[PDB]
Amino acid sequence: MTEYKLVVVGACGVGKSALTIQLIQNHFVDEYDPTIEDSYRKQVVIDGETSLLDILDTAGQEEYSAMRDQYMRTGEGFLLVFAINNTKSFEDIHHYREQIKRVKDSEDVPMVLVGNKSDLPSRTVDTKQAQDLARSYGIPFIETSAKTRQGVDDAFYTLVREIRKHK
Ligand SMILES: *CCC(=O)N1CCN(c2nc(OC[C@@H]3CCCN3C)nc3c2CCN(c2cccc4ccccc24)C3)CC1
Ligand SMILES: Nc1nc2c(ncn2[C@@H]2O[C@H](COP(=O)(O)OP(=O)(O)O)[C@@H](O)[C@H]2O)c(=O)[nH]1
Ligand SMILES: [Mg+2]
Repeated sequence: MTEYKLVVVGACGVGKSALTIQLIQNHFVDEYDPTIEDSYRKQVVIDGETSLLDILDTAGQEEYSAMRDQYMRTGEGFLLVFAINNTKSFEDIHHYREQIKRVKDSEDVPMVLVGNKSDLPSRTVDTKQAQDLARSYGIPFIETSAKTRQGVDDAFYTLVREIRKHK
């Protein structure tokens, strides 16, 4: 059975853990421990294909040991996550995409831009700002809520479709 190694990246507080746990365990977590970095497995079906998803929810501390490089490099696709009510988190996306390109030593790595917390009023990042960042990377943009499940399957599934295209 085909396995997909997906890595969820982005600033603290954007909902990497809440999206990963909504997908895998179908509930919404308040203030998940930001020190906990885990891998989560899920049998799913995308375009009629029963696949195994191996999903790394990144956490802890920013650090660049060989060992961290090697654990991130196992990633076949990346969710670049920001929160639509957090402009600083959107302005950090470029950093995560640069570190992805470095450890994969490639200008073409399957990625999806995810604008999370779309159930919230008082958005500070507009749809157009995030569609233009994603068009600048040649990658898709999907709007999610870890809380209502809006777009959650579609963000993960769209990343899988990106990895298939790369093959
Ligand atoms: C709140 C806890 C949490 O979820 N995380 C801690 C911060 N983590 C993290 N943060 C950054 O950068 C923070 C900002 C952005 C610009 C400079 N800095 C002030 N960068 C990374 C991480 C996780 C580890 N990262 C990393 C290490 C090695 C290789 C790669 C390759 C590809 C992507 C990331 C890599 C970078 C994580 C979340
Ligand atoms: N309303 C709402 N809150 C969210 C969403 N995603 C995450 N949160 C909350 O935002 C906070 C940070 O999310 P968390 O999953 O810890 O993000 P992480 O640090 O990137 O893993 C927690 O209190 C979450 O419950 C969302 O889509 N909508
Ligand atoms: Mg977390």
